[PDB]
Amino acid sequence: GSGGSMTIYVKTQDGKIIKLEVNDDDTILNVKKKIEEKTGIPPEDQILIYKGKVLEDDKTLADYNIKENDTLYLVKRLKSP
Repeated sequence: GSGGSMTIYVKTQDGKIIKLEVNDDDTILNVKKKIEEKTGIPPEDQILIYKGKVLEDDKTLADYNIKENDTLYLVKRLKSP
């Protein structure tokens, strides 16, 4: 759809699941900006983890072999209230 040709999911620490539309060539920073649009969390305050690996901002989803319907874990950098 309008956000991307592939769907992935983002799991937060409260158990919520966010659906994200992305493309294989999206950088991790671009993914964090999409998450910011859906959450208000600034990109610099997001850590994304896939299968235990912290994802780097300047690499792409394709670099991590992240594919349709995969789940990323979002952890906020700063403890939230």
